[PDB]
Amino acid sequence: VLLLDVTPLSLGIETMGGVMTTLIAKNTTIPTKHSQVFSTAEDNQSAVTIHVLQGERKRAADNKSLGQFNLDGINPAPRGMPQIEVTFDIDADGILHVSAKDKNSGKEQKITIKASSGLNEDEIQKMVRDAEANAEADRKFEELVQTRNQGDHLLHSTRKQVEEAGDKLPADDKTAIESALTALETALKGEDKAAIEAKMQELAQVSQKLMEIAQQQHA
Amino acid sequence: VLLLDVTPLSLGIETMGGVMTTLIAKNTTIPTKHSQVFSTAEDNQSAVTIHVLQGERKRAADNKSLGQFNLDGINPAPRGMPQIEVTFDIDADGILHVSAKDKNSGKEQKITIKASSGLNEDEIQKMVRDAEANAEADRKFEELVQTRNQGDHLLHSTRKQVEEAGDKLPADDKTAIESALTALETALKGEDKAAIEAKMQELAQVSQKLMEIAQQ
Amino acid sequence: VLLLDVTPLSLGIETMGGVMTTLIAKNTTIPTKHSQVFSTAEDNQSAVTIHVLQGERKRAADNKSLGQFNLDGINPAPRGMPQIEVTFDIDADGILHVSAKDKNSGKEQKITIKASSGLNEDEIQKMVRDAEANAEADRKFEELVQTRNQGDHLLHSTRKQVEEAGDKLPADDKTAIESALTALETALKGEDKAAIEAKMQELAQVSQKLMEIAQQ
Amino acid sequence: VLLLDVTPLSLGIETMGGVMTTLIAKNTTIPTKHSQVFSTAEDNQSAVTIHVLQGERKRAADNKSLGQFNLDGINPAPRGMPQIEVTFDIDADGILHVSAKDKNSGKEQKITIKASSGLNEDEIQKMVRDAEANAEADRKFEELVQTRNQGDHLLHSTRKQVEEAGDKLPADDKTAIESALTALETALKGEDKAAIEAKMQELAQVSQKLMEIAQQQHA
Amino acid sequence: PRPPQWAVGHFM
Amino acid sequence: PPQWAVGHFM
Amino acid sequence: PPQWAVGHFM
Amino acid sequence: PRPPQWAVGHFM
Repeated sequence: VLLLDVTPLSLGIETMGGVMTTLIAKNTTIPTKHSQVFSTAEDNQSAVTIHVLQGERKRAADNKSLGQFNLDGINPAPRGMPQIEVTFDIDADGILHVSAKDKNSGKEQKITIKASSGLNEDEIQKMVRDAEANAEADRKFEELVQTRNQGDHLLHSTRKQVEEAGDKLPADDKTAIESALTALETALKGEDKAAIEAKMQELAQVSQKLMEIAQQQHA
Repeated sequence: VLLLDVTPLSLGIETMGGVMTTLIAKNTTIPTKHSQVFSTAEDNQSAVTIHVLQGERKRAADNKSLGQFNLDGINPAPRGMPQIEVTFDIDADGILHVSAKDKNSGKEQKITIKASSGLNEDEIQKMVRDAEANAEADRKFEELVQTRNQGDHLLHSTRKQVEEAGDKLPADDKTAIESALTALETALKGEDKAAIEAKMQELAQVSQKLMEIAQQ
Repeated sequence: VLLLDVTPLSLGIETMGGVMTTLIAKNTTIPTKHSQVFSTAEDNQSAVTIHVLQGERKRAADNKSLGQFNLDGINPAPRGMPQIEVTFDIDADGILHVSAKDKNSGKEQKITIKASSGLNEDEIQKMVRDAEANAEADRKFEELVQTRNQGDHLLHSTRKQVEEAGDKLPADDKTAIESALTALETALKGEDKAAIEAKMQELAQVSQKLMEIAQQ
Repeated sequence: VLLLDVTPLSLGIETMGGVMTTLIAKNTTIPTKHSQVFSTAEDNQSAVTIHVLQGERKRAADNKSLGQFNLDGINPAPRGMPQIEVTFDIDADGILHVSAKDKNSGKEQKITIKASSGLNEDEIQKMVRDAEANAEADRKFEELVQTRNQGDHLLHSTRKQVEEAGDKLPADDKTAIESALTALETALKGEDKAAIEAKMQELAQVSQKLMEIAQQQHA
Repeated sequence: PRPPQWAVGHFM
Repeated sequence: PPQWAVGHFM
Repeated sequence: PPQWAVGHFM
Repeated sequence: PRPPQWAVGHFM
């Protein structure tokens, strides 16, 4: 063969914090297919929005939106627990099929995106150049979002454990833990990554006894 | 400047499932410094081994070991709650300093790795060629490890939710969930991504009552 | 657009010494079109063979032949004076049209090459790996061919300068230069870059009088 | 080894028309050594200037000049005929030694360039970006210079052959050839590549008989 | 950086 | 068997 | 032996 | 684009 069909730009979805998560890497030979299991961002979330992106930037807002669709009827469960398999499938004709399937409810939804969607060759070159020129600022964005997501998990799971420990947690500890949770929740609302890390570390440092109690419960 | 000091190969650590996780990318200019927070792989683990790797392969075993050290004193917590900060620092002389610090306990341990450690030039070129030739198999291993680690988390969070629900969970459900938990555990020990997925899905299907109970 | 049509491998022609010369680089978006002017390799040559190649190796023999055609009718001229314009044109359907045109005579010849010609995907990957693994040997072949072609030009321009100087060149010099010309010719038939260089240098050393005579 | 010494930018010399010709490619592991034989640009040129360049651009003026030196005493000869071997040699300490040796006169000259010369890491990144952004305009420059150099050779060698043919060249041919040479020499002084090609083609088209006569002479 | 209603997170 | 593995911080 | 090779335009 | 006095050309 003298030529191959290949993807000029990465293809993926928007994930928690406004990030583009890639499912098909730039320069993949098509036909190609790829699935990845994702989940909900909140407790008891009953739907997910699949927002399909083309491009090389880390902020989903700086990529090219191809379309979106919702999958409904996800049964009540803690955040991160439902199993939503998302599949990108690009055929020999450059048509992209994107689907989401809830492995538990059996529900599925899908869309079809035309070969002619997304950026033209000029916009493709500009997007590559732009990603290169903002590589630092994109990397800092992605890392603030990861830190925020790790801090959010630490916060809600530490709340969950306070609740389970009940009066087994001594008064002074509950106080120090409440103080640290408040400072942490305030930091997660800012855009200062070192501050979030400082506050997560502070929560870690006053949680020793809470964690011992979780050990006793589940052990 | 007419020359730069650059890493010819990625440098990183072994992580859960036996995979290499990069902390300094291939072709970084030195001096350089990079930190990333990692954690325990099991509930109440009191120590981690930091195993320092050089190379472009996904399986830790296919890379060059540059050495390892332990960090202990880690206080009891659920899996992935302790904050273990791993720093790779290569100074202007090409000496790699690896340390780990437990942000809780404040304990810290390090090792220094000579500039001449690791693969020679011929070996670097074979490493880059082997990584290219096994790109697909390496991706599949990595995906297998990711799925497994996901099932492992599903397994333990489900176990703790059964413990917490206690006698609120009906007898039929305690037994079904436990049977699906054991099946998922057996699958995680294998190397079939799809069979792990089917077992994570079967566990979900019998865990419905558990999820409502958990919600309160 | 979600996909682009790109060449997975360089496309080009064989040139003097048996080397591949690229006209469309690896990873070019198609449709595309590229022309370059080439010429004869010998005085008074009346025809060239355009030998169309696909691949990343320097030796024509290690690439994939996609076919060949001749262009004749070339009128007498010194080596490298005729202007033979070679155009590679891949249309939106992936069909490669190769033509050559003699800008003098105005004669032109072409061939069409199907989109499915050349190496399959597995073969492309082996071609890219073989080219990486033999990068040094390929560079040395190419340098050898360059030096040879330089000696070949030195050889013939010196021969024509002896012919033009005629009886102005002393008898001692006619014989020395001819002896060094034959030694250089014998060397060009070998494969030692350094021995070709030594013979080009020995010829220079006996060609001093010739160079003053040429200057008038 | 955990690190290697490598060249951040290409290293080479200025060649005919103001072009940078690379002798050591970007990202070569040092120590490294490379020679290439070059020559004079004019008939009877008695020296060459070696002008040492760092960078990725095609116009020598847009690269970083590292130094220069002259090699003298090249014996009289036609342009392109003398054999001047130029060697770039960068040792384990990042010191670049550049030399030029005349294979015929035996004369040699050299300079030493410090490891700390040339662009800093920031300027290195800018140079890479700049080469990328002007890739089209650099490629067009390099190709105009190649065309000009091919046309210059065609012109001077066609003059040389007119002279050798003397009265064996018929009057009408000498006229058509003189016309074509004049138009060609004028085109080579402009920056219009298609015009140079047009005029070289025109010279080719009226030179049939001149070339037949060169064939008879040297055959 | 404005959240959508039903964001997609990481399967744990 | 004791665990020494390093996992990801959640 | 006749020459078919393509060389460079000078 | 201004020539130097003694330019370096291609060995033919």
